[PDB]
Amino acid sequence: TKCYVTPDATSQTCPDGQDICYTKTWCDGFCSSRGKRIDLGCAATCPKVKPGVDIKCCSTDNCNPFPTWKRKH
Repeated sequence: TKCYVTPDATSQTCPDGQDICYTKTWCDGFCSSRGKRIDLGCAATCPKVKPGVDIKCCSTDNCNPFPTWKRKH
C-alpha cells in the first residue's frame, strides 16, 4: 500500500507496493485548496532537482495525512 492523495476511499491505497509513496503535481497551493493539487504514484523515485513541480516522496507504507482535502482527519 502507499499514501495516495485522494479521499476516494482511504489515504493508503495501491497495494503490491512495498516500496515508497510518490505523489506530485505543480500547484503550490493557491489554485485548488479544495481538491488535491497533487497526483498519485506508487513508488517511482522522487528526484529533487530536475522537476520544478512539487513532489513528495516517503519510503514506508502510508506516510502521513498531510495531503488532505477538507480537514486533517
